Amino acid sequence: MDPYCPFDALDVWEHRRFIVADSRNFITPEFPRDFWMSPVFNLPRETAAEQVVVLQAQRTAAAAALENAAMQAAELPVDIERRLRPIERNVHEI
Amino acid sequence: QRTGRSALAVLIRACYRLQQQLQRTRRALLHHSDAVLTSLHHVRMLL
Repeated sequence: MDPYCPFDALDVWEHRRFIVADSRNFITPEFPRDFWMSPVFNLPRETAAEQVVVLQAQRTAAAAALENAAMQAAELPVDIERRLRPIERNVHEI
Repeated sequence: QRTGRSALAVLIRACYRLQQQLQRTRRALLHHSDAVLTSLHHVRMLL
């Protein structure tokens, strides 16, 4: 599991002012790796397929309601022509 | 002579023009529900 390395370790005694070829040490945190929990991708409760099914069912319900509105609102011209024509004839009777 | 003859003009002007009042109302109010039907059909398009 350990990444491979030709050099095990050596003894280095750094100074402050004369760090020549200023490197970038790999910093490490101080909290134990036991507190650093492993990652888990929390899967969503629903799937996009179930989303499609539910949204399509809702679209079917909305379309049924819109069709009901259409059949109730398509007769209004029929009401117009059923109500005024007898009255227009009555006015013509004068 | 022109008493009754002109008196009939009042009833003529009232009734014969109330006649086409209903005609213009028919011509105008029928052109309103078509827009409502078009709007609801576009709503059905958007779903």
